[PDB]
Amino acid sequence: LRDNIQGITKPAIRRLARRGGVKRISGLIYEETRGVLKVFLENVIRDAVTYTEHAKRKTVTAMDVVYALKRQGRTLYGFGG
Amino acid sequence: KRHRKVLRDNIQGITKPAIRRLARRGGVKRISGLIYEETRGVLKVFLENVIRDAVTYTEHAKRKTVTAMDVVYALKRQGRTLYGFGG
Amino acid sequence: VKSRSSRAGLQFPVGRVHRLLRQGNYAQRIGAGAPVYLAAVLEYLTAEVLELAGNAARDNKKTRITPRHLQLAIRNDEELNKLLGRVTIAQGGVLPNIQAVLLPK
Amino acid sequence: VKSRSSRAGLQFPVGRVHRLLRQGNYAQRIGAGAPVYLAAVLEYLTAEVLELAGNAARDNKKTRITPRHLQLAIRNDEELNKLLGRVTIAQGGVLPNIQAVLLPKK
Amino acid sequence: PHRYRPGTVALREIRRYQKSTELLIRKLPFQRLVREIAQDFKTDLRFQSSAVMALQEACEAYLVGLFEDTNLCAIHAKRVTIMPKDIQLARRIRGERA
Amino acid sequence: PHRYRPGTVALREIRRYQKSTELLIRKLPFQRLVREIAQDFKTDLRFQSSAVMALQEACEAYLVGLFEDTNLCAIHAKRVTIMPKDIQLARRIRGERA
Amino acid sequence: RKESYSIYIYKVLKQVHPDTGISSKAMSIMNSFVTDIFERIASEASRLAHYNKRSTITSREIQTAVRLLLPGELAKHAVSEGTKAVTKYTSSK
Amino acid sequence: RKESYSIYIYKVLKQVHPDTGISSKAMSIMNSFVTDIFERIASEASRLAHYNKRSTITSREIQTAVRLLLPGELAKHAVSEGTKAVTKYTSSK
DNA sequence: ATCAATATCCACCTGCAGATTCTACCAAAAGTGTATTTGGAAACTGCTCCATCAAAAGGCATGTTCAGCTGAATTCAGCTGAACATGCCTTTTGATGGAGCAGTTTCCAAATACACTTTTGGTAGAATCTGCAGGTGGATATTGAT
DNA sequence: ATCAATATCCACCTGCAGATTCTACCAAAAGTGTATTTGGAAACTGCTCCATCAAAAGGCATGTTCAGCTGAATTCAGCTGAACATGCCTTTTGATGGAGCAGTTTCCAAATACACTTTTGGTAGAATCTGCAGGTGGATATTGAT
Ligand SMILES: [Cl-]
Ligand SMILES: [Cl-]
Ligand SMILES: [Cl-]
Ligand SMILES: [Cl-]
Ligand SMILES: [Cl-]
Ligand SMILES: [Cl-]
Ligand SMILES: [Cl-]
Ligand SMILES: [Cl-]
Ligand SMILES: [Mn+2]
Ligand SMILES: [Mn+2]
Ligand SMILES: [Mn+2]
Ligand SMILES: [Mn+2]
Ligand SMILES: [Mn+2]
Ligand SMILES: [Mn+2]
Ligand SMILES: [Mn+2]
Ligand SMILES: [Mn+2]
Ligand SMILES: [Mn+2]
Ligand SMILES: [Mn+2]
Ligand SMILES: [Mn+2]
Ligand SMILES: [Mn+2]
Ligand SMILES: [Mn+2]
Ligand SMILES: [Mn+2]
Ligand SMILES: [Mn+2]
Ligand SMILES: [Mn+2]
Ligand SMILES: [Mn+2]
Ligand SMILES: [Mn+2]
Ligand SMILES: [Mn+2]
Ligand SMILES: [Mn+2]
Ligand SMILES: [Mn+2]
Ligand SMILES: [Mn+2]
Repeated sequence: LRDNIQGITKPAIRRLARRGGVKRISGLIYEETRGVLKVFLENVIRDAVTYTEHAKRKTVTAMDVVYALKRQGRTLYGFGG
Repeated sequence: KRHRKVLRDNIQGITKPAIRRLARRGGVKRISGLIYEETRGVLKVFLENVIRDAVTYTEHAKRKTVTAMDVVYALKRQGRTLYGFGG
Repeated sequence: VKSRSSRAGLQFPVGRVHRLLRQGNYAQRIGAGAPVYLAAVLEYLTAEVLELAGNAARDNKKTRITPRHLQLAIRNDEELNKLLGRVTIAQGGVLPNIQAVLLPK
Repeated sequence: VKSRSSRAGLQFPVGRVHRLLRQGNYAQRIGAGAPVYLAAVLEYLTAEVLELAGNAARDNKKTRITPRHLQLAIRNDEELNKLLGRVTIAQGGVLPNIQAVLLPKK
Repeated sequence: PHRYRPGTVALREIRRYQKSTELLIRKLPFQRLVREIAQDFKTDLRFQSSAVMALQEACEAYLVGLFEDTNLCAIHAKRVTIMPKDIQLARRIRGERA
Repeated sequence: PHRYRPGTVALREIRRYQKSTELLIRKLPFQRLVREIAQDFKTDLRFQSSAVMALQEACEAYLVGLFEDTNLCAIHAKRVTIMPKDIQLARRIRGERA
Repeated sequence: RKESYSIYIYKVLKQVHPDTGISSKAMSIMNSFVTDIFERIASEASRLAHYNKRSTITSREIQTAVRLLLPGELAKHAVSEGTKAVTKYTSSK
Repeated sequence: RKESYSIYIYKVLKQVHPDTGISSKAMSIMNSFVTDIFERIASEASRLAHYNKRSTITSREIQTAVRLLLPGELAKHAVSEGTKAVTKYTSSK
């Protein structure tokens, strides 16, 4: 038993930081990162599911996510629109 | 029959004490001597962009007078929505 | 003759809102409930920021709400601040706020 | 019988662009020339990023354009980068870039 | 001979201008600046006075807004003095360019 | 016994992952997380695999960008180590906070 | 021939604050506010009708748009007001 | 049945690099690109027509929208191509 | 910077599964040809509203002097975060079977759009009201020197 | 822990520019009565999607050691804030001529609206290809020590 956000592990966060050009990482970064990540996902998923509900569906489609992302000013290319 | 005097160097009309005041409203306590020129540059870019889009709206309307609505629409294009001017 | 606003129990003009919906190029047809709902929401939001602004006016010994009172009302309210987080209020100024590290001692 | 795309000298579907304009709730009437103009613009921009991405794939010694190649193409070009400054390309990665202060001294 | 220590009048000014809402750039100079820029983009242009005023409202709101972020960047560097470096950082993170 | 000096492997990794385009969070834990968060908004929900993938793409892009701005803030403070402080400053200036 | 929301805004003002007035600049700002929120909600509604191949914007579209645009509590109260206005309206002849 | 810009994008790909291919994911990304820019230009044109109480989105609206949406150089070339296609289309009976 | 010694990369070739291109047909758009409307451009033109202009005066911008305290440089120690070896467990994956739903028809009842035809609500100024911005002067507080 | 030297408040006053009320038309709601659609609402698919299962594989968690980085301390030069003198130029007020919005008609060039007639773009199998993952063997980079 472990929490799901803790399933977002330290080395994965580290790899992401590496792609962002970070050379050295404070030990307190990982929890902070998990927090920010959770806020992001909450916002996006909330919007997406709202689209779902409006479409009277039970399956969150990729288009729902793309539309939600466009609402948050984070347009994604490559998933149907 | 007469044309207006040449306009030039009017960015210097953005005086040091005025920039100082703006910083004060920004809650800034101390200011490096090189701030005012940077501020003038940044301001000029901002104004150039907004006025460009505005004037584009004017042109498209086949007008010669820039309206407050032109500026409001222009500002909204740039994610800087303005209230108060018939917006 | 019965105002649709009246029938909806609203101050905001339901008929005008319906017309603007028709003229705004949003959809081919507009349901009869949509302008009712929209005008209701608009009126509610109006009431909320007018409530908070009226409070700001009273706090400043003022009878008449100004752009300043509106700004203070909005920026001091998390939800309205977020709703209008990219809106500029002319003649509104800013919230008094000084970073602690800038104070003496 | 000749399509309006052929008559406008375009690869992109003028008729389809017209239909999309009508069905997109933009105005009550759509002029004849608007779908032509729009189709031409979309085709030009497509040619642009396709060319730069083609170059990027040639540089990578690849024949087939990938998301990565489109990303390298777009980010390395000032204007396409500006035009898509708030667009995320799936499986595109990032430009190799390391702040000088992070490199070894001697 | 009386003399306030440096910083005192600065904080006084912060309180003063954060209390008020008046435009802080002189009107006529800003109007001239606007006419200059516009003219360089297109000649024979006329301006509604309220359009100039809107432009000034936008410009001052933007600059006050930018100075807050700048102040935060200087304070992040354990400084009290804002520097071009700070403005540049703020505008980079904001997604503004050069 | 061989050992690389601290910083070396890190730079290695920066070059490696700046070259690749692979998702860096492991797929299943992320799908778990997504389904939980989503569960809090509506229950008995199903997810297109392309929807979960779109989420992870958008997400990792977001976090990599934020790590860039964060790194800039740490370098601004004459540091080389990113700290929560840095992420905070970046997110405030981004408009995601205050 | 320029119309605004001024009299409606004033009505609501008197409702929440009977002894409080509003300056014309502030009323102008209020007018901008109402037109803005109008446009955001109507645009979102348009978009939502479009996504689901629908040609009609019903109260349901306005509602989802409201839930998308407005932050929590504001949204909840807005939804309340909208629903009540609608039911009250449909009960009338 | 669903439709996309795939074949037109591929045709332009051949017109611009004759011996270059494109992966499916890349093709999706290009589709999203065309759809996006379409929506931007169309939306702005709509706004333009609305601002001037016009009911028709003509080539001119698309032009101004292009000038407002595309950065300098790209905008110039886009306007060029547009005018070219429209004159050529007016030049075919 | 040179002597040696791990590891890291980089080059060139290689073989193949996973995808990509190419081929072969049918509804659905796209194109035509009429029959109408209808938007909006042209041509006066009634009138706000912008551009000058003038002229007086004081609110501020400019420039100088000068000293305080801020930023930048330097040093140093301790403790944090990186590198690495070790060993365990969760992710990946790969069909497989089942079944929960999206995606599409197929009807009609309700709702919406028309086209006229009355009925009011809202707007543009004129006619009354009245907060509040500015101007003073005395109390309270704030700040900085001995 | 006290005194001067300013700045900060808060109350009280008063005419004015700005807000609130009063009247008067007209476009805009609202009311009727046909005339279409539109999006449900049941009954069924085909299809992704969930749930197991079952290994193997890397990838993650753990712990030790310690390089090197961050933050604290100290110093000082010089930048920048405060105060002051000087005089410019922005601000204010009011008028005037006319450029250029808009408001109204007057009408066709252009779009819409059907009715058919064609043709193209999609779909589901068919037919080759590009890299990717591997494999040396050759230099490079990195680190400790003459
Ligand atoms: Cl976000
Ligand atoms: Cl409805
Ligand atoms: Cl009843
Ligand atoms: Cl004066
Ligand atoms: Cl069941
Ligand atoms: Cl009335
Ligand atoms: Cl009446
Ligand atoms: Cl129905
Ligand atoms: Mn046209
Ligand atoms: Mn379920
Ligand atoms: Mn009340
Ligand atoms: Mn109340
Ligand atoms: Mn070789
Ligand atoms: Mn195969
Ligand atoms: Mn007409
Ligand atoms: Mn000294
Ligand atoms: Mn210091
Ligand atoms: Mn120094
Ligand atoms: Mn040590
Ligand atoms: Mn081992
Ligand atoms: Mn079923
Ligand atoms: Mn006062
Ligand atoms: Mn008066
Ligand atoms: Mn002087
Ligand atoms: Mn004239
Ligand atoms: Mn064919
Ligand atoms: Mn064909
Ligand atoms: Mn075909
Ligand atoms: Mn390989
Ligand atoms: Mn390879």
